[PDB]
Amino acid sequence: MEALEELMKLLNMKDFPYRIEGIDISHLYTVASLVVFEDGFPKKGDYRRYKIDDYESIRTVVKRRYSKHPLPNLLFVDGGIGQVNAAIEALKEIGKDCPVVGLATVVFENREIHLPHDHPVLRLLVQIRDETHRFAVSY
Repeated sequence: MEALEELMKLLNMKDFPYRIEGIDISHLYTVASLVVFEDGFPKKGDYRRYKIDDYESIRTVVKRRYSKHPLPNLLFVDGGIGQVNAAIEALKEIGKDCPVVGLATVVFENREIHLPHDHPVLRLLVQIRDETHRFAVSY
């Protein structure tokens, strides 16, 4: 089986995670770095950095971006529950619905899901996090 299908099932997603966006907030101005995976592959032409209090930063970027662009099927936030929940609140505040996941163990729906190290979904989420971080650290 494919990791994307397994991710869909783990998170009980309504939609297949065809487009995943990943966001990291870093401090050196605050910069939000955003990566894009399409069908599991990075799409570097679609990467973004926003120049702009990590919760306020996430809120601003989420609202700036999704007032101009379609939601992904899944948003990954390189952070734990506080950042994940900041993104969820920001989306709700503008009347938009998209699942948000992070890593604390997966952070999802105000809960944590511990996965075995080699679980394919954990491995995929780590890959997304690592690409998010690679892009951020490069600025």
